[PDB]
Amino acid sequence: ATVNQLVRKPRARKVAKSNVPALEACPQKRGVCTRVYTTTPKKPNSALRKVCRVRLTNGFEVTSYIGGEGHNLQEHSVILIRGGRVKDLPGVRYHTVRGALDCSGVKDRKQARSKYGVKRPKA
Amino acid sequence: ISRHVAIPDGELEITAIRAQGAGGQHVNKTSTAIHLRFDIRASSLPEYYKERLLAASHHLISSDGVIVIKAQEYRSQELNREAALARLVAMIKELTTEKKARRPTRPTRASKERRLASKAQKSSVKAMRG
Amino acid sequence: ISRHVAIPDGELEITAAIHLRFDIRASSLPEYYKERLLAASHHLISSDGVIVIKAQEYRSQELNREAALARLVAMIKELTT
RNA sequence: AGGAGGUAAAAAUGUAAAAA
RNA sequence: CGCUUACCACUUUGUGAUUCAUGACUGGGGCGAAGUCGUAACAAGGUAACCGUAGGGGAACCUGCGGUUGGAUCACCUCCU
RNA sequence: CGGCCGCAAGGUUAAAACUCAAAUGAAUUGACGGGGGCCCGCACAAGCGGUGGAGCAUGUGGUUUAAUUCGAUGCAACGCG
RNA sequence: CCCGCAGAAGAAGCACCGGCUAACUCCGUGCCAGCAGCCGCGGUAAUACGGAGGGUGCAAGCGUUAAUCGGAAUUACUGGG
Repeated sequence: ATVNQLVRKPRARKVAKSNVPALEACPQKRGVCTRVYTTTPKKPNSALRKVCRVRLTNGFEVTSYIGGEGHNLQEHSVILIRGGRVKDLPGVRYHTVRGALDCSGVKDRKQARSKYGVKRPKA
Repeated sequence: ISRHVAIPDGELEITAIRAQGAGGQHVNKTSTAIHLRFDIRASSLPEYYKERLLAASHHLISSDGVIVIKAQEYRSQELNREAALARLVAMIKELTTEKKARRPTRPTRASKERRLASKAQKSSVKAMRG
Repeated sequence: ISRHVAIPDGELEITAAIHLRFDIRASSLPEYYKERLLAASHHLISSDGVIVIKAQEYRSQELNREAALARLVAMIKELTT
C-alpha cells in the first residue's frame, strides 16, 4: 500500500513451487528402476504399497508408485514415469506408466483399459 | 551345546623375536622371549565360519588372512605364549558371535483404536446435501 | 580352536497337532551357563525350568517337533552366552 | 446497610499383561 | 625477400575469488508410531500461564529477576455502627 | 549460511529443501473443572446388623475333558436366562 | 471436378457413473487385495476396489501427464489488509 512504497518495492509475484521436480516441462522420463519394496501408508488407510526407486536420466533418485496389480519389475527393467501423488505413502510423488518398455498391462481390465495400457481383446 | 577347544597342534606356526621399548640389555639381546604367530587362512577348521574371518576387516590380520599377533607383555616367553593363545581365542572366538537379526515387527492393536478412530470420523462427515 | 558341536536328541521331554513340549532341567549344560539359563525372566520359561514351549505356527507334527526343538536350541544359545 | 480481619489438604495414566 | 620492433590468441606458472560436485563424522528438522520414560500445557491442569534473561537438569521443563493479562477466585464464622 | 555488531552471551538482516491440508480468530450448544453459588439422596455423619476369616449350598473365571452346549460377563454379569 | 457399377457392402471407440460433476444395480474379494484431483472408499450387502449389465459425456477422437493464464479481489494501480 501507499504508492511511494509501491514504486520502490513493486507487488511481489508469488513464485510457486512446481510439485514434480523430475524435470520441468517434462511429461515423462525413464529410469533404471531398482529397489522394489513395500511400506505402510498413513493413519487413514491400511495396506501394503508396492513401490520402486528409480535412477533418472538426469540423475535424480526418487521413489514412484506402481499403480495396479501387475508387478513386472525386478531390480532392473527400464520403465516410464509420469507425475502424480498418491498422498497416502508420504515421500512418493510419481506414477509408473503402465504400458512402458518393460512394464506390460494388467490382466482382466475389461473396463477403463486406456489406463493400465491394455489393448482391446477382439472377442 | 558341546564345545571343546581345538587349537590344531602344529597347524599354528609360531615364531620368536626380541621385544620393543626399554629394558636394559636383556630386552635388545636375548629378548627373543617374545612371540609372533602365523595362522594362515589355508588352515580352515570350520570351513564356512572361516570365510567370515577373511572378509572381516580387522587388525592383527592381513589381506591374505595370515593372522599375525605379536605378544609383548612380560619377560617370560611361556607367559606371552599363553598370552597370545588367549588373544587368538579372544579375536577368533569374539567373531564367532553370529548375532541374530530376527526381525521384523508388526502392529498388534493399531486397527483396534486407529480403525475405530477413522470409523468415527467417517460418520461425522455427513454434512452436505439434505 | 573351540570346535562347536550342539548335539541335539538327548535328555528331552518333547510332548505334543501343534507342539507343546517341555525341557528337563536336572541335566544338560552345567552350572556356569545353567544358572544363566535359570535366571531368565520372559514368562515362557517357568519358575522350575521345565520350560513350556508353545510352538503353534509350524503346523505339521514332525515339523513342529524340530521347530520347537529349534525354539529350544535358539533359546539355549542366547542363554549360553 | 457501609465495613475490616481470617478462614483451603499430597493424588500419574487411558493396550490398560498377552506376545514372541 | 630476409631480418627487426610494438600489439594480440592458444599454451605455461604462481596466487586469489566464486561456484558446483563430494566427505568419515557430527547438529538440528520433518515424517513414520507400532515401543520406553515422564505428564509440561489446555479447568485455579492440581505450583496461574506466557515473554525476555541467567543458571540448572534423562524429558517435558525447574528456579532467580523484571514484565503482561492472552488468569481463576470473593462462600461463610467472630464484631463495630 | 554470508554480512554486520558485540568482551562473551549472542543480536540484527534473512533463506531453502522437505512436509501437511490444514493451522488460526470470534462466538454458540454442550460437556468437564482437585472453579464459585444453591439443593437432594442410607452420600456422609449418628447407630445397628452383616460380607470378606470357617464349613456347606449355588453361579462364574480358569483348568481339565471325547464333550464339559450356548449366551450374559464395571455400576446395570455372576441363587442370571 | 463430373458420369457410371455400388452387394450397406469398406468405416466407433474412449472416459466416467459417492459428493464436487450428468449418470445405477447385481456379483466376487473382506481396513486384505486395491482406487483417488480434493474430502476420502474398504473390518461378509462396497450407489466410490474388480467384474457384469444398464446409463451419461465426447467423438475419429477420447483420456492421463506436463506447462501457461484463468478462477485467485490468495501481490489487491484498476482491486486487499
